[PDB]
Amino acid sequence: TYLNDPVSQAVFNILGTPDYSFCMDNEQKNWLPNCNLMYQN
Amino acid sequence: QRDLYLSQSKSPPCGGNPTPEMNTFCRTAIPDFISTVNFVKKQNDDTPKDLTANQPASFELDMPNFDKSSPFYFLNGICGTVKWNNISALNSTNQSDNKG
Amino acid sequence: AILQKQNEQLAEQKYQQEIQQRTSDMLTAATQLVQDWKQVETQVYTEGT
Amino acid sequence: AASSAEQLQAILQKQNEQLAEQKYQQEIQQRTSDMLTAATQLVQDWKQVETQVYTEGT
Repeated sequence: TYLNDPVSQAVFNILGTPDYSFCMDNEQKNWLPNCNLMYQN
Repeated sequence: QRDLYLSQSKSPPCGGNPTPEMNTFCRTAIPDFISTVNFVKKQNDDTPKDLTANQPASFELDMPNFDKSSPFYFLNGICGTVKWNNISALNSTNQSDNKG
Repeated sequence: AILQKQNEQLAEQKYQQEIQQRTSDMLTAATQLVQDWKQVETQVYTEGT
Repeated sequence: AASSAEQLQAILQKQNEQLAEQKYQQEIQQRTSDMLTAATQLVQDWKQVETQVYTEGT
């Protein structure tokens, strides 16, 4: 589900839109076959 | 380093999605190196079991010492390397048998 | 004499890593077992309408 | 020509017993370190006391 206020949607997007390094491995070489987490790129 | 790693099971390097060899590192405890370096056994390995043959002139032991199955085999020779030649009592013509 | 006994002692040491490898393996398994029995899921109340 | 073997058997058996003693010695200290790591965590667990909580009725 999603929150009830568009401005706070924008705020929470700035606060919690993750990076590729979390869809990534530790040493930054390849991705997991599954990344259900929504991130910036 | 391994203790610092295992205290950080999560929050990679030991966590997350480690690259395979670093997984083996988090897995692999550290052996004792000064129990592996032994020159007498290496000497026996170098010299042929038969004694009428000419013994090898030189013997090269590199430390750390490791067996082939050990993942630390490429560490072999990191801390220097030591050589010694043989005794000339056997290379020259001399009757020698282990029978009696 | 005792040279070859020391020989077979270090040979015994150097064939003796299967123990430590499965050791390390089952520590990694065991601590996860410890954690997931230490887990306690707290009760939830649903008050009817 | 009858004194060249006994002393070297002696000395290699010395190096054997001293290395055995040496291993016994530092495994004592090694397991001592693992279960200092145990002991400290235990004592932190014991010093913990969770404050009681009031829940006032309506």
